[PDB]
Amino acid sequence: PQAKYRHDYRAPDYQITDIDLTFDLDAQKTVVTAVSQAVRHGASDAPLRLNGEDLKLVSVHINDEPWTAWKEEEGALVISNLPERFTLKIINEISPAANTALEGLYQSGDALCTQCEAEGFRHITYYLDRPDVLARFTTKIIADKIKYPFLLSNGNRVAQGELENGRHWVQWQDPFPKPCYLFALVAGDFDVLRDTFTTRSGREVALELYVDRGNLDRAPWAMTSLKNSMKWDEERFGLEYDLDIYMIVAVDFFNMGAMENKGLNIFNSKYVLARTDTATDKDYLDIERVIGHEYFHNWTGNRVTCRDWFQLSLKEGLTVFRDQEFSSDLGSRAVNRINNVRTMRGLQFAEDASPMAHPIRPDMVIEMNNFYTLTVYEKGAEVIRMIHTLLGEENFQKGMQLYFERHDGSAATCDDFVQAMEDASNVDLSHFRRWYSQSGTPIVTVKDDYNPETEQYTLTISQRTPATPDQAEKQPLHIPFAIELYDNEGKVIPLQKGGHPVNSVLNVTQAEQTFVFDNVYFQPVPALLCEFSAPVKLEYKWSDQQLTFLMRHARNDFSRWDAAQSLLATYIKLNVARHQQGQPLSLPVHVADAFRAVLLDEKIDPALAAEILTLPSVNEMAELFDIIDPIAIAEVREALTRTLATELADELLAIYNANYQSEYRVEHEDIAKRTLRNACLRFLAFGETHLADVLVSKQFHEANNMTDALAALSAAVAAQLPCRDALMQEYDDKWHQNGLVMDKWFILQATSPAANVLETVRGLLQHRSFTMSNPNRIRSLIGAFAGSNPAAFHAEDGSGYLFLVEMLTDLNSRNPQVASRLIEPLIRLKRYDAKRQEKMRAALEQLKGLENLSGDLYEKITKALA
Ligand code: NA
Ligand code: NA
Ligand code: NA
Ligand code: NA
Ligand SMILES: [Zn+2]
Repeated sequence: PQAKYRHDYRAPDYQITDIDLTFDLDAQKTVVTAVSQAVRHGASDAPLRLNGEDLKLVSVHINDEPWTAWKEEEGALVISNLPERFTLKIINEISPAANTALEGLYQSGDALCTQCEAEGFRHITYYLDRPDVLARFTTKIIADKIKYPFLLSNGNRVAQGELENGRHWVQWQDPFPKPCYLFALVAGDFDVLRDTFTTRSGREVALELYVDRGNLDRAPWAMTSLKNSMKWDEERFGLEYDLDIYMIVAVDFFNMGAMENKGLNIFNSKYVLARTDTATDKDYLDIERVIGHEYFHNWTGNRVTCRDWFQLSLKEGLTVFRDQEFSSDLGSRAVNRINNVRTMRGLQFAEDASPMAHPIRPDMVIEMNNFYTLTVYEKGAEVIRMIHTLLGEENFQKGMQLYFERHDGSAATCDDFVQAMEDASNVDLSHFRRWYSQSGTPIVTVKDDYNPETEQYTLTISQRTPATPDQAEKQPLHIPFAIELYDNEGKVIPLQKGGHPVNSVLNVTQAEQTFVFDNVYFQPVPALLCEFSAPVKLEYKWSDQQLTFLMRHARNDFSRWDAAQSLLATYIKLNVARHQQGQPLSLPVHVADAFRAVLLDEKIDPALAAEILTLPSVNEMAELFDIIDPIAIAEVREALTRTLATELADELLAIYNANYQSEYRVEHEDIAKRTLRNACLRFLAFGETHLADVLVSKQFHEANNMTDALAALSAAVAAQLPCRDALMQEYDDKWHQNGLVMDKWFILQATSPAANVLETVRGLLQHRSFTMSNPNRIRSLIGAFAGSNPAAFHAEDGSGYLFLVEMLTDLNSRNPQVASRLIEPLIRLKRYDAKRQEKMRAALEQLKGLENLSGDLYEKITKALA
């Protein structure tokens, strides 16, 4: 498989303006007829190359004349000797039942449905399967009426008929030109939740949400979220929906989370179905997030699309920013910000330090499905948020407005987006662009000095981005660096210089730079990189007391949490070294004191309290070290949890009981009390054993919702309490016929601290509720083991590596996309010790050797083994 390069982009030799598809649907053999109106822009001797994969070509016509001047190559149909304008007709055959990779047209349970991003449309017919070719689609679908009563595609339903032999047909017309990655088709039998939304402007939009028969009771929260999404995009961005129907379909078998197909979103059902006894607060808020995300794509993705796949972040970074703003506006801004930063530092930093490291705009791709990443998405969003930080909200919106004005109806580039923001705002983003072309995490170093003679405070800030496997050259970035300075009573000291105030977002543009501030009437405590103003690692020599000060006094809740993280980091690193030398936890008293203070602070927002009392994950902790000792990390996390549970036992139990709520609401104040409560429970599970087993058992049984029942079940697993096995059997017994609920249980099983966890996970491959045919199940069991049980995945004997190789040997042939997702923990070998590398290297070489090795895996394996 050969790599493609962004610098090689060039405009297509042909365009397609309109395509009329007829599908004669059957799960064994589907016949596709595709009539495309085409135009040659290039030279007469340039043939038309149509992408296609796994199609059985039946016929080729040009202006109705059967065509003799064409050849099939690997992945293409190359057609010669064409006129300047003409009607291409292709008839071909495909086979949804065979399609286990879940790419193109395929079978989800009894339904048929599509996935065309990034390059799945070429698995349905021969086409210009590149997102700078935009066309007007009409889609005619013919099928068995009993099997497939509902026949859906993008746009509006314009025609319909009955046929002989119990068949019927429906036709759809989507008036907006689109690249083919945005095509969808769905056939099957569903319950439908129908409702409507009226835009600011008076357009009445039919909303229709399709779910498997029996599941209508778990649809209204999605429906409600869609309406909140539409309303918010109006209020915040001035954007209204542009069609008359908005369809969403929930399918069980889906590689991604969900898909923004124009007017017909297809969703993994984990991001639609909720009921208080099946779904946690996290689930409700994730459904809100993803619904919004796909809805926001209607403009930042669909009405403006990507010129080529190297511009993926132009829609995803931006659309992620939008979902984060949505979720933040409607909920707790601070809790969303905190969580998003945990994700950035805890997972994405890891990716930017891996052999898969890339810029948010990649320069080289082998399999474009490997580039739907933490970097492109999350770091992408942080890049958008930096622009926002530099422009302020008003100029940002002006920029948005210019972007649409210039590019509505076409495919654009990341550079285009940046130029609109610059032009609209008059802020120079030349240097800022480097964020799009450079990979890796910059490290910002801050040294400071107070001068009491002159009442001045000097920050000396420097930056470097270490080399990455992909890029030997790095240069300084335009890094927006937000500060606040606190006096000894916790009041903010006005930033100023030479009698004029200074903006608190510093422009750190050079390798090294000094900032001087006047009228600093007291030696300040700084808050640095406020609200994570740039996606960088901060290096500053805090005292413990500067940090607890900030936890007490900082104006922004994020800063208070962030300070706690820095306080902990220090002692997480201490104790990992202590573990390695056979020593127990050490923790100064004043650290535990700081967390007592949080627990008992009467005025603190419980949303914040809960995050501060949520210890960094094992993945977050791992970014504190160049070489990860996954066993030491896991053990220290536990031991820190044990130590705090004992120091703070009385406090924890009190706060636990005080936040009891008899009523369940999906409401932001209730969620926060409940999140704090369950944080308290977690520590208590690691306390006196009998009281632990009682509290946890009790909650499991008394819970009137899944948030509380799972918090308890999860504590029972994590602390290994006597009630564990019995509680896990109750859950299995009650929930085994429900896959999305069981995923929760598989995740617990996979992430268990128990010594025989791998043996359990292997057996669970035969569990009644598991199946290798479903991505959600694969990920909940196998992926969670590999990815979220590092202590066991990295058992010193190599059993984890071997397990994953076995599973990947399957998935490489069955579903390469899920395979590539699952390989990721193996690609990180250079962060582990030599003996572990050698085993992981060997595992990777074994995979490299597989017969039909997928391009999805090849790209990652070869990068890892360089
Ligand atoms: Na076109
Ligand atoms: Na808010
Ligand atoms: Na200093
Ligand atoms: Na990590
Ligand atoms: Zn997206």
